Amino acid sequence: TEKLEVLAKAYSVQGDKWRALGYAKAINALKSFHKPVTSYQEACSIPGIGKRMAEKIIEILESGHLRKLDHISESVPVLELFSNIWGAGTKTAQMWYQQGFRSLEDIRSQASLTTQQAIGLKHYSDFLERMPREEATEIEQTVQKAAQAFNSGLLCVACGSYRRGKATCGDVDVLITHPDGRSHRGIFSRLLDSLRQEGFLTDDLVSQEENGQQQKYLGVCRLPGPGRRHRRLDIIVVPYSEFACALLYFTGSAHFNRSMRALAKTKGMSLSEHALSTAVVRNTHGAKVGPGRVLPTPTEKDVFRLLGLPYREPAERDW
DNA sequence: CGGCAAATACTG
DNA sequence: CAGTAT
DNA sequence: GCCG
Ligand SMILES: Cc1cn([C@H]2CC[C@@H](COP(=O)(O)OP(=O)(O)OP(=O)(O)O)O2)c(=O)[nH]c1=O
Ligand SMILES: [Mg+2]
Ligand code: NA
Repeated sequence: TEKLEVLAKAYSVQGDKWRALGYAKAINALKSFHKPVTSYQEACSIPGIGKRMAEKIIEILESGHLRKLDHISESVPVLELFSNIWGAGTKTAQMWYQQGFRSLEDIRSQASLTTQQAIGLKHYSDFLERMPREEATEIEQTVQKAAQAFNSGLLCVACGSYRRGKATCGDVDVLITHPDGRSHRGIFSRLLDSLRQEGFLTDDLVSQEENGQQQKYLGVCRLPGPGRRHRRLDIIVVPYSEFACALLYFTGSAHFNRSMRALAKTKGMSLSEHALSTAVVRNTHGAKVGPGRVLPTPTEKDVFRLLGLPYREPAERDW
């Protein structure tokens, strides 16, 4: 478990996403075994664990150490360091490494940075910190108030880890919509200008403001007063007809979403933040070829029901 | 062999 | 489009 | 990596 995690992270930072999820699944299994793995045959009996993983287990439980962990490239720690810069992923980290960069100082002084990456670097430490749930509330209220200021009808909901009831939040995810099914259009320009006027927003990461069909705003904010840190803010404005699917998507968790969408896929359906669809056509590779039909989903419960699944409260989706 | 814990939104 | 993000 |  504690040993299988080091490998999982290494593969993740190296770009082997599926192997990484493979390890993550095994680790999760071991963390829920009525008893500690005492034998190879026992390890193989657990779903999500096979000979390969079992062997490594039978080694850690015996040899006390896993030879694998002692052979992990020395580049990993650096790749992880670089990958934690907002806007930089595995490809950029590997490129910087190949170019001989080994520290953030190297990046600051020698690396070519995108506009997003420079913001990520400037707030490096802050972006790795999680904020108290209470601060998330304060941030949501700052956005809601600015929104209801020019349209008291607007509906604002804090989603993500906040809605799932977590004690701390990585960022604050605010969903904005309007019950009148029309007053949501082009409200990003007004809201962002307002939030900027009060100095709440400090940096923009993703915001297609030239597009009137802008769907999301990814940025950075900071509440007033001393002792405040820069916090990440994710805002999406959606049409009321998509409210249920958008809320479901934005609430997550990410793992929960992928599992739910995977289920829908096994039923010839498809689920996005826009809608739940049926009669979806896919090829042998599993890729979509036909769009299908959009199903009516007034509430999140409707989505679960149409999928033949028992409704799950947000805190029940913390996967 | 090859899909799996998906499906979609910006950036340049 | 490739890369990164939710 | 797992598994059909
Ligand atoms: C990353 C990701 C996220 N989602 C959904 C479901 C979650 C919300 C918000 O994402 P966030 O990373 O803030 O997650 P959050 O749960 O809020 O956790 P933090 O507290 O912010 O870290 O978006 C998704 O469908 N696919 C993804 O790959
Ligand atoms: Mg969040
Ligand atoms: Na990153």
